[PDB]
Amino acid sequence: MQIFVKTLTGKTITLEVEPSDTIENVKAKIQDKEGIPPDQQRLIFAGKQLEDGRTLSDYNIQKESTLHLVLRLRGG
Amino acid sequence: VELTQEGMHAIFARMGYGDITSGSIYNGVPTIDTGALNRQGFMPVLTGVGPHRDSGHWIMLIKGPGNQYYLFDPLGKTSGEGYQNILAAQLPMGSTLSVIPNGSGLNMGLAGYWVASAGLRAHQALNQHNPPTLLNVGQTITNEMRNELDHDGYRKITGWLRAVADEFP
Repeated sequence: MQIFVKTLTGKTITLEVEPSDTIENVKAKIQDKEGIPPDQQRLIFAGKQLEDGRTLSDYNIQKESTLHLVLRLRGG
Repeated sequence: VELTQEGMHAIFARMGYGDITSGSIYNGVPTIDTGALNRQGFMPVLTGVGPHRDSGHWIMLIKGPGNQYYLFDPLGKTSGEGYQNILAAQLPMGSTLSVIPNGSGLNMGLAGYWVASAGLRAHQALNQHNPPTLLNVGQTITNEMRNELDHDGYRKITGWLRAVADEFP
């Protein structure tokens, strides 16, 4: 199924996933499309941060749902 | 001492700007939502980041009247010209991008604060009926940055940045 991952920079990333996909696998899929290492990714759905070791079904993510991707980056 | 991407968005929400869209130059590739930039009138941009570096530099895009855009680099004008060409190609056709001519040596590693503070003052200064020249806007920015640092600004800003970094990841 398709889900949408929205960044704080306006970009929308479409991903092909299964409900049984682990959060680590979803992060690895994002790296293959955008090149962001999984250590930099924060995934958010329904105001909750997705924890590693769980699957998308644990958060009741359906087809064409929208996640948010905050990146662990900073500047000075 | 450095402002995260989420910390920057949280700052503008607490300042009454709602949910903003920001930009980035990640691994050399820019991401600029020019629809959001046109609607917001500004956009903080996190540059110098990529797969092997999470700590970069904050700059600020500004929309002026008409088709004019501006780049505020807290490191000075010449640092801003290093981004001018790749950021100009992201703007709508017919646009012109100018680097605000402010002085160097005053960033002190506080670009997140300078963007959220001096960058917005530069936005209001350039978007009025009788604005000062681009030369005067950069000179005002240089003087304000130097005057804040003269009034123990480094100790006050670094302390305030540590507070914001404590209320968030």
